[PDB]
Amino acid sequence: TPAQSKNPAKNELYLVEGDSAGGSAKQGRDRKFILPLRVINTAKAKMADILKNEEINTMIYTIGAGVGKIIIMTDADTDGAHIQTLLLTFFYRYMRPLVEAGHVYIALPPLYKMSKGKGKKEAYAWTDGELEELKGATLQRYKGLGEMDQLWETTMNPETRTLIRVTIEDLARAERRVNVLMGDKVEPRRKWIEDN
Amino acid sequence: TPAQSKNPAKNELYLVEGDSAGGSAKQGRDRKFILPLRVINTAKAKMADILKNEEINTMIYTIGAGVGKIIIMTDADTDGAHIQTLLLTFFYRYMRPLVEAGHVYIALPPLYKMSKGKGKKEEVAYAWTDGELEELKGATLQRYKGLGEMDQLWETTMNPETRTLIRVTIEDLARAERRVNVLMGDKVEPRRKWIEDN
Amino acid sequence: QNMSLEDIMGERFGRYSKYIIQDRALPDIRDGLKPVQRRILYSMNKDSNDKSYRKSAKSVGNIMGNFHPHGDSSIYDAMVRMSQNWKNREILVEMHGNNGSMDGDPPAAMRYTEARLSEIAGYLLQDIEKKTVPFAWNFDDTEKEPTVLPAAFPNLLVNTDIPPHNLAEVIDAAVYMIDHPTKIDKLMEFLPGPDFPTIIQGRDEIKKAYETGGRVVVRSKTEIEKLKGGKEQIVITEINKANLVKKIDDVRVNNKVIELTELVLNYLFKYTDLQINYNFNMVAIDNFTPRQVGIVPILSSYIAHRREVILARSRFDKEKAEKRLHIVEGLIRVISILDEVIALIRASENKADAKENLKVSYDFTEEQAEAIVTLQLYRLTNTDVVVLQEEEAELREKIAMLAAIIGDERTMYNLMKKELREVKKKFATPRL
Amino acid sequence: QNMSLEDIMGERFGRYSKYIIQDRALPDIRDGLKPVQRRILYSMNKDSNTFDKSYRKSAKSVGNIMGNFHPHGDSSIYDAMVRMSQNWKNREILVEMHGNNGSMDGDPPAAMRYTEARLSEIAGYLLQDIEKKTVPFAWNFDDTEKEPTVLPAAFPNLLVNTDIPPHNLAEVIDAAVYMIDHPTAKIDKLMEFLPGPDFPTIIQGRDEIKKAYETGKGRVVVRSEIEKLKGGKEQIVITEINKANLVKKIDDVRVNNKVIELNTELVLNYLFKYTDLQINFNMVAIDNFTPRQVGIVPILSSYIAHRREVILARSRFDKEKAEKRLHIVEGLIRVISILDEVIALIRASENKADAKENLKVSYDFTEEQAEAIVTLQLYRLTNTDVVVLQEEEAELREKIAMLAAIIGDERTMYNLMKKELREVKKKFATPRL
DNA sequence: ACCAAGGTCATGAAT
DNA sequence: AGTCATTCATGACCTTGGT
DNA sequence: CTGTTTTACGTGCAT
DNA sequence: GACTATGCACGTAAAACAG
Ligand SMILES: N[C@@H]1CCN(c2c(F)cc3c(=O)c(C(=O)O)cn(C4CC4)c3c2Cl)C1
Ligand SMILES: N[C@@H]1CCN(c2c(F)cc3c(=O)c(C(=O)O)cn(C4CC4)c3c2Cl)C1
Repeated sequence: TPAQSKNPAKNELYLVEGDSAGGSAKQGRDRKFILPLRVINTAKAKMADILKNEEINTMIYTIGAGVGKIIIMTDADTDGAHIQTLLLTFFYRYMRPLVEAGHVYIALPPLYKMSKGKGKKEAYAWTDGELEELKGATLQRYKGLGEMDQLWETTMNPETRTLIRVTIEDLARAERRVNVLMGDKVEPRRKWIEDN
Repeated sequence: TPAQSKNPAKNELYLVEGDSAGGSAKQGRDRKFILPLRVINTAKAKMADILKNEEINTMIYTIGAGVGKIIIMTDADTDGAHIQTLLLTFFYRYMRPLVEAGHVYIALPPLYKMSKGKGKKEEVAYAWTDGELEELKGATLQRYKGLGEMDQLWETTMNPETRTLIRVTIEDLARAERRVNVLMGDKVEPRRKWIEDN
Repeated sequence: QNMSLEDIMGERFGRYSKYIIQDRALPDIRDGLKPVQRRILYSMNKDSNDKSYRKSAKSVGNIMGNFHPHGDSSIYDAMVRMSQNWKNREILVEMHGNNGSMDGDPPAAMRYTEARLSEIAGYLLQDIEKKTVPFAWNFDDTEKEPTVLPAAFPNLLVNTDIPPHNLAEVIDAAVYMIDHPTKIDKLMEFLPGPDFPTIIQGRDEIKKAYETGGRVVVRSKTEIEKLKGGKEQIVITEINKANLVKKIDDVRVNNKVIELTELVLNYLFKYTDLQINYNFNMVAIDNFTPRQVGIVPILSSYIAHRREVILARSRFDKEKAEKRLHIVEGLIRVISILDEVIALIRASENKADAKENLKVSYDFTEEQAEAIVTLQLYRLTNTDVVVLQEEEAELREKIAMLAAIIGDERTMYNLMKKELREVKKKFATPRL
Repeated sequence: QNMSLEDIMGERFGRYSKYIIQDRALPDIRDGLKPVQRRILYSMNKDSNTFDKSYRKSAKSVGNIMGNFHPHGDSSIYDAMVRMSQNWKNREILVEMHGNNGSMDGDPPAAMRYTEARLSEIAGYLLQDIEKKTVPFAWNFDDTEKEPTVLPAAFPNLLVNTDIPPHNLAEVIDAAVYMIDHPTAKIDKLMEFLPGPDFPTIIQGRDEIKKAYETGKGRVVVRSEIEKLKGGKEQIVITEINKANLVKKIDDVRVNNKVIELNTELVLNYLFKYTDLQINFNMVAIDNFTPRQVGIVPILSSYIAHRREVILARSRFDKEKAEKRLHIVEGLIRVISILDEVIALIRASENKADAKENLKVSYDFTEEQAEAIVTLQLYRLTNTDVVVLQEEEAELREKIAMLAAIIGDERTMYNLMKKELREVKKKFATPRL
């Protein structure tokens, strides 16, 4: 199901959202020296439960390691978060070094884009402050890891906008990431949302 | 996958088009004293091929008989034809008596329907939107899209086939000749050729 | 380069914040709708859907591409729901064939279904017409969107879980609350409890629940009769007839306890889930944030928040009247000098030079001059000689009337009563 | 009751007729489009989605195609649509999408949830004159809107896209010209402009194409370089077929070794005709509102005559609209003369209706004459039109003569159609291949 | 085979 | 055109838990 | 192990 | 949001046919 490979030199194994993205990546692989993801909340069930998950297990299949540059592309979809959230938790509570090393991290998709001239052809990563640098012409807005050849504007350059994870985590953070994601016991979560 | 049953008294086993219809029938069974169909061209492959078809096979499962009132509802879709065509051919080249008896035949869906008065109900219906349609401005007309849309469903359902068709009636021989000129698919040359009355 | 790095103490806090604030698209205490609703009810409106049945793919499509980023069958799937009269009180959209069985009945894709907006349904969208509710931009920034329809029908307590009721109890109360703002004991008199489309035990319980924001009980519509030949026959006609139809037959497979003692039915009814139910955990979003409410808060926030809705109705409409009466009051006065102006405009030069040049003859305004300069040669019939005259006091009366609704705290309510009473008829839910 | 019965000698004849007449929704010799196309290209139009404007989603565009002009189900509709996105399947893509069109390889495109697209420039061509009563137009199925029965099409999409082999707008117009000014034309001289069909993705069978062009059927051939790899070895690899089964067919050859930067070049000759690495033209569609087989000369044939009725309609209306304009003008001018009397006449006249009638006097003006006068709107009582309108009488009158000329002149007519078709050969101007 | 902590299943709206 | 898996709470309803 | 008829595989637009 | 089968033709590139 992945998108082939080559040499274990710099590793490189990107995870995309939904067969559409992972399709747009696989055919657009302007940078594969891919694997669709349709992800359980690690800390949410039995370890046996978790191995029974095609999603978890798949990720364990590709690249061996086992419980003893792997980048993840989401979108912008607040829905696109929750899918960053689990991945990272599923790379934490399991495959600790993977991140602890920091070889495997999380991608920064694009946002607003400008384009003018009908038939005369002619991007940005924060449609907030960064957007102001860019009437007469025309603007845009990014819907998701959908839409986007282009695709390898985030693709071709070695992660022109990539994010390195876990950097100096440390302890007492495990405390928090099992306050939020995991899904403690209700009371904690309703409660972390006193800064929202 | 069928829609249950009861007593073998009057048989009764309707075949609808697509899980939507067969759904609209099954829940609307204002008349089940059902089975979705997603049908090969019988005379088109090996008899072994044919038994390998979930479609053919299913039909053979429900109601035993084997190669040794089962009504079929289509639509109006010219596409809805081709799906009458095979069924009948698949009830012919196999299960000859089934039709030859004539217990199992083919249904006549509705066409145009009139309805007026916003919130005052008052509807109608008709089976030929040609001549029959003229018997029906001020109000509003309609047109039937398929065995889709249609409670109502049992306007063709509840009454014992208020518009049903009895098949095969005095077929006879030399007709097998023709039904293996058209449907089966013959060898190209025959089919291009039956379409000299079209 | 390799861009920066960041804590997963960092990344998994800020991400999951985004996703939690998107847990604030829950049913507003006011509209009583969850956005992927509000959007769907308004896409239907905008498009004008009285009129004939519209397909789906088109109506969804349009919902799912001018007002809702997400994918399609989140959009429509939901839609359908609003078709199911055995899930809501007043279905906010009427489809036809095949909505869905009380039993496991997969409804048909957008390929087949066809539906359109419902009468009751209007209620809630019955005054977006003017600058009623407060209104924002699209996501594509293409059209603009309402942030919670203004809603006549208190869909919130008539449909975080909120138990069905009946427009009838709901308006009847709603009235009481108005003229008597400040006990839940007297207020339960109008709504003894929540109505389900498909008898409830737990009086004491509902009673406390209405302020507490609890657990009730639910019993099935099955009676008793005597079958032929001298035997028993006791059978049945927001639960699910799917797992109930089988739970009986399951009881019968083991015989460990239906026209086949009556104490046995009492034991089966509380075991086979044949009369389980229910829960009432009233909870939604108020003040643009998540809170739990009760029977009194709901009517509460809705009465005040509807109050701002009726007042806006005044704000504009009055605005539109004033604007009208000043064009009139203008247009009349014209008649006097109809002959001079019809001569003034001829000589004036270009169009622009003409309205200016209407400095003389009168002290008329731009908006004044406009209509005069666009008065279109037909209407040089002075039919308006006496008529317009009548207008000055016509549009002027409505001008006083609406402005009255703005100053009068007591008269305001009387409007909201007349109206709510009105739906209780037009719509008028039967009891249950 | 049990209603009537009927022969399966009876029922299976009349049913399968219906279904066979629905086998007559095949690509018209003219528009060069199959209905579930024509519908899709016009739904896009009606909705204003030209190359110009911004990308429209899908579900909405399909939705709208699939519910005001196409009964059938959704992904028949769009699925098709996509196709028109694939520039490696057509010559001039009639719709430009973005963001997973489809790989040369097994690449499932994404549902209507994701894709977004809009009409293409070239694409306009074919819809570039529905504007007026160009092509002949019918009702909806729902009888809601109305539909075109085959777009009028500048670009001969039929021979540039029952199977019909791609070509190039350039060969196709170049010929198309020849045919006009020289109707009766051998296929030998006409192949001079189109040596054969162009595929977006070199063909062998000269003799064969040559006969195929009149025969309406036949078989041609299709061919897919060499270099020396470092260290002294061989390196000969590749960059309307399918790169899906070709990419594997090589590797399959290599698994059995029974015959690629990897020692004779004759081996590649043997693999190229075995592995399908370098593996027809059966021209056939619908003419006169019925199914026939055509050739290279019939196609241009029916399209030249059937385009000819297209250019003549363009005249029919536009001229019609001019006349209508010049008579309102010719009216409105004449008004100026008695502007003072009429501006007095209309005042006293009573109701609006009584006013236009009452314009029996002062002039012998007509209803349509009277109308505009009575709706002339008080701004325009600026007599700016004093001299101007005067100029109009000969302006709109010139266009009136011009268009009527296109209607009488058989030779001048063609010259229009040449100028235009030449025009697309530029604007569009397909490179050779 | 007792009664108890654990494990499941269903439900809209999103992927 | 129905198939298939899960988040995200929150319950009442069915699994093992031990001897 | 040869050459033969028979068999399956693919492709757009529909269910 | 990608799985899964079929008609409809027309190619021809792969199984099975005999001793
Ligand atoms: N395994 C199964 C056999 C039945 N089936 C179906 C089915 F049942 C329904 C549809 C369908 O409604 C549809 C559309 O109009 O929206 C398009 N397609 C095709 C483009 C995919 C359908 C298919 Cl393949 C395949
Ligand atoms: N592991 C699982 C199997 C099920 N599933 C999917 C999936 F992949 C995508 C969608 C989907 O896009 C969608 C929509 O809004 O259009 C709606 N639904 C649900 C209403 C049916 C989806 C489902 Cl269930 C994948």
